[PDB]
Amino acid sequence: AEQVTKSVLFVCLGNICRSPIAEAVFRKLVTDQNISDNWVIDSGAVSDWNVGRSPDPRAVSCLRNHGINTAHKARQVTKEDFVTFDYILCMDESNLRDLNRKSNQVKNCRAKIELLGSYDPQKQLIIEDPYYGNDADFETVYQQCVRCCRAFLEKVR
Repeated sequence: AEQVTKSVLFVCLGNICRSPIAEAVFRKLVTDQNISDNWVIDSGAVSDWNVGRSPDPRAVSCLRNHGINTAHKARQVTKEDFVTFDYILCMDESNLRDLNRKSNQVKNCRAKIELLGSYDPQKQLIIEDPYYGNDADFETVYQQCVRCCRAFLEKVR
């Protein structure tokens, strides 16, 4: 049982609603495929406003509904993220513009930065911020993340 070590960082604005859902979904996939040992996974925020906070309780109870757990604490994306992760997957175009901007301040940027939605077989590019929404909104984010994360994995696996 041997291979190489790959890494992915999921990113949203606050790292409280979207990215912790994507991250947790992704860990479950990889675990279910017996390849966890070959992956480093994390989630982070463009913004420093929520650092140290637990995920929104609605995200927590949505994942629980699907049998998944998280212990994540919000953290900000940093300069090193760009040189240590293979892939940076974000939720929306704002996040995307933001990361590209920051990566420029990075000389040896080695991460590929892309929208997670770009992997959606259904083509819903954007994973909308559900903060002001209700439980069904969270559920749709979960659904999108599942699709996108399985597709991403199949191609980089």
